[PDB]
Amino acid sequence: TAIKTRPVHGYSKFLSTGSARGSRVVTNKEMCTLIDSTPEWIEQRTGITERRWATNSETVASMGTTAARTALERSGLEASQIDAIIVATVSHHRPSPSLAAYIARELGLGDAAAFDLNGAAAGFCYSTALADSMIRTGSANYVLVIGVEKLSEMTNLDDRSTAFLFSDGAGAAIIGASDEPGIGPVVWGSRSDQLKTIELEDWPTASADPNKIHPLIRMEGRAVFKWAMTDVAKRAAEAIAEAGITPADLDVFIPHQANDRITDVVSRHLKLPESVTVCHDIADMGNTSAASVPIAIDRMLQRGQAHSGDLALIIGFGAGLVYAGQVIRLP
Amino acid sequence: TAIKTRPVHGYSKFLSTGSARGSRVVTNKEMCTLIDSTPEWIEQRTGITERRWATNSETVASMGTTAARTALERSGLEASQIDAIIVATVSHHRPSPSLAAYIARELGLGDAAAFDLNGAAAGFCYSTALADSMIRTGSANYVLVIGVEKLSEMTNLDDRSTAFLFSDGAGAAIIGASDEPGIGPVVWGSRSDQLKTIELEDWPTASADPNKIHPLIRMEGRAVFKWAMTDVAKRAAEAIAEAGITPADLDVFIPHQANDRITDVVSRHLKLPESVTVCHDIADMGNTSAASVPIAIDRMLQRGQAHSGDLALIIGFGAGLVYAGQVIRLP
Ligand SMILES: [K+]
Ligand SMILES: [K+]
Ligand SMILES: [K+]
Ligand SMILES: [K+]
Ligand SMILES: [K+]
Ligand SMILES: [K+]
Repeated sequence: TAIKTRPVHGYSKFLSTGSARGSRVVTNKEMCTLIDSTPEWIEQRTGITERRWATNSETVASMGTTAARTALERSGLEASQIDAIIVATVSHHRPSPSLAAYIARELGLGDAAAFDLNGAAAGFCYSTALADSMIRTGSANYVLVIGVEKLSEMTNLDDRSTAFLFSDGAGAAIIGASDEPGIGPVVWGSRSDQLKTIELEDWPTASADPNKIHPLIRMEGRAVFKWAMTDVAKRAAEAIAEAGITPADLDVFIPHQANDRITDVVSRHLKLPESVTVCHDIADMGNTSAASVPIAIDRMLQRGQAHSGDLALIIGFGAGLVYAGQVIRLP
Repeated sequence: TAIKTRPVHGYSKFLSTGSARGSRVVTNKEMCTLIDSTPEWIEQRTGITERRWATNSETVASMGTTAARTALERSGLEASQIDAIIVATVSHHRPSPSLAAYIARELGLGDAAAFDLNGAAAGFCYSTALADSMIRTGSANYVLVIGVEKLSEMTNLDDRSTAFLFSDGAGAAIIGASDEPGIGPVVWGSRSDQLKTIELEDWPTASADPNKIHPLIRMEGRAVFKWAMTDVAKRAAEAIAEAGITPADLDVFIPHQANDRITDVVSRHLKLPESVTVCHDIADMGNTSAASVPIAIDRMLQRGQAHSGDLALIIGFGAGLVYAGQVIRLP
């Protein structure tokens, strides 16, 4: 007895974006009263001058819902037409149900496939690749993809090497079917023999500690930069090639905003010409993990650094170690 | 300027399975020293006579790895050929890196795409559909899918309406490219307006509580039953239809093992003939959430209740509410 399948038919494309950063502006000046560091060391080492933190009223569910509502309104779709929602996060601290289910309820989605994905800072790029595959194999038609984090809660203010890095926010995109390729092939993988490079504390350990609520982020920044400069840069070049273009065909490069030095060294490895606009939004954003790429897409489009129809290389890389990147056409 | 996508070819199929449950046998007799119930009542309500809990040395990482090692050995692949690992769980209580990354490191995987998926008890069927889509669109070739849970840590022994339900274990499967379809179209979705039916506590709440380590499961079982009988049964019928077969063409029916009465009403709604073997392994399994379906597949194959080449409808359903099911050919 044979099993019938749906065809692989057509492609997919971004239809719209939206973002909702944390509302609290934390300058390096204010940061240096919370940690022992200086504002010009921070800016020198990372390019960060300020970052956004969520207030106590901005949860990953409310930020994710806000970003998604903006994407929905801009897409011209009705909420009833969304039939998949994917949320990339490490900040949904409830085991079950998923943050996708909570956001689906706020939006009043109907019969939508709904799941959370944990791909660390690569999660939005992981989720984009999946959305494209789902649409092309007919298991979804309009996919809401959200990267959302609230890293301030897990930031170690006694760790001067990392306290100044992390920020809070959501970015969202709606992906739909397309006659022409709008999402190029994903180049993704992992380096799990390097797992100890970025590790968060486990919740049972935090829970037993009477002096803390949340687990803390730990990061070996020098190992991270070496990996980003060496191996991630090569995966980015592969993602461009798999899309059937050269670096000079790109209009914009939007890496995960981990460090200005990382962004710069990958740009040079790719030998990007002056015509390629490179995202340096880390300046007022810091590191928002899986929310980094979709926030930056939205904001670059908003300020005219990027335009509809531009080709953008997006790539995320983070704890695991994991990575994922692809070329997309901006909506 | 255009971009391209990877050449599409073929389908996918299960190559092997493996499973590893917790070693601690908790009979209904022992359960009724912990809660105010009787073994007769538990069995009449659910069909459970015993369940497995993990010992303190059995973690989701160690059980997940053991199940995966068994599946890997049975498949005839080298570990180095796995290029995606998907872990479906609500029991990985570390924000980052993912459980997929920890297990990838234990197995010595190389450059494999690696992510955790939260689809509640539907998680294995969600991950199966994604693996199939990934393979068919060329982003992976051999996908390791693991459903693993340690729900005993989140079981409320003061809640006699749920404490007898939950269990611990891992089930694993390796999925690979195929010339003919081994996995039918997914039928999946959610009913997020019913979210309040199953909610686990937030980790920050558990962390703040001086007398608690883990958050606890809360469940409205009778709302779950009404939903499973009336709505999930219809989705099960659709997944059979989508595969181009009738219920009589099935060899096996393997729903998520949540309640024997749920299994039976869905069987009768589908009008399964006598030749269809129905999984009722809840009898000594209990409810192992996303691990339920891959453990049942593996154990049914082991005891000769199911056979290589059988057509099986697998369906998962859980908190969200979410569901996912498909017809597969057993390895
Ligand atoms: K979670
Ligand atoms: K605590
Ligand atoms: K450090
Ligand atoms: K987790
Ligand atoms: K606690
Ligand atoms: K109850």
